[PDB]
Amino acid sequence: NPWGAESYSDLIAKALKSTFDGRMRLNEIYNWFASNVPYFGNRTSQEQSAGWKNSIRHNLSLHSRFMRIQNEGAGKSSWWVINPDAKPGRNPRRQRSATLE
Repeated sequence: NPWGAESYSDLIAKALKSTFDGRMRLNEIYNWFASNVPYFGNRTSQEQSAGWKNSIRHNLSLHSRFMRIQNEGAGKSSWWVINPDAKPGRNPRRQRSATLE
């Protein structure tokens, strides 16, 4: 990992944690890293950041635990949140995964 031994999801969640109860903008997430991680503060330009953005985006598109929140608006203005049913602290009242036997 470019920042250290922390995992993407470790730091992604920390970023998201700054406004976790609502939404965090995908660009804010990048800004979080750039601000809190010195290495990323060195990578804020388009080509400087694109690769590590691709890394975050790669994981965002692999883990279904990350999900996009619907907002009616086109363009790059997208924002996403971590799936409440895939994060600890609060388990769903109704068991979606109840194991039907």
